[PDB]
Amino acid sequence: AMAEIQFIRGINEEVVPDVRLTRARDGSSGQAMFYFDNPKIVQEGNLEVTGMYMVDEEGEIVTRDVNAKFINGQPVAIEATYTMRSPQEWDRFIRFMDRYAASHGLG
Amino acid sequence: AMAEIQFIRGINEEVVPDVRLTRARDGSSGQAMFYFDNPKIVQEGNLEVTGMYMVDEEGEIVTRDVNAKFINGQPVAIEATYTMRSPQEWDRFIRFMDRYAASHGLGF
Repeated sequence: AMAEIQFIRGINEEVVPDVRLTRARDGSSGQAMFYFDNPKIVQEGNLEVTGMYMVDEEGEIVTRDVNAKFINGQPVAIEATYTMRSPQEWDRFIRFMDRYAASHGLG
Repeated sequence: AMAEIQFIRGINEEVVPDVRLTRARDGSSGQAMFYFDNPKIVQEGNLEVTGMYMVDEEGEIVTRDVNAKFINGQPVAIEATYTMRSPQEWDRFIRFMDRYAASHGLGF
C-alpha cells in the first residue's frame, strides 16, 4: 500500500527521485542511489535535513549519507546513498522499493 | 525460477546489470537503463544480439534499444534502454523488476 520517502520525519517528499541500483561483483554488497531534482524540502523545509527515511508498513529504512547540492548559495538538489551489506538488507529494501515504485507510477 | 534477463531468447544472462530508473516530472513516461559489465553473451560472443528480453511468470517484456558499449576501443559491454509510455507498462515492469531483483540478491 502506502510507501513514502521523507527528508524530515512526518513529511512525505513530493518529488520522485532518479534511482540507481548496483550490486557488487562478488554479490557481497549493493547500493541504491537517489537523486532528487529541486525537492520540496529544499523549498525552505525549513528544518535541517539529517537523513532520508524510507517509510512503509514494515517501519523505516534509514540512511545518513545524504547531501544537498548548492549553486550560488541555493540548495538545488539532494543526493542520497543507501548501502546494503546483507541478504536481509537487500530483501528489505526491494520490498520497500516495490511498494514505492508501484504507488509512484505513470499518469 | 522467478525472473531472468536474456540477450538471446532461451539463454539467461549471468551478469547482473547496473539499473537506473527515471520518471518524467509530469508523470507522462518512464525509463529504465541497463549497464552490463562484460556480460557472458559478449565473452562467448557468437550469436548477434537484436534485443533484450525480460522474462518472468507473466511472459516477456522486450526492448530493441540495445547497444554494444565500447571501452578503450573494445565492445566489452552492453547498454539497454526500456521506455514506458503508459501506467500498464510501468506497473508490469515494476512486477518484473521486483522478481528479478529479489532473485538476484546478495550472498555472504
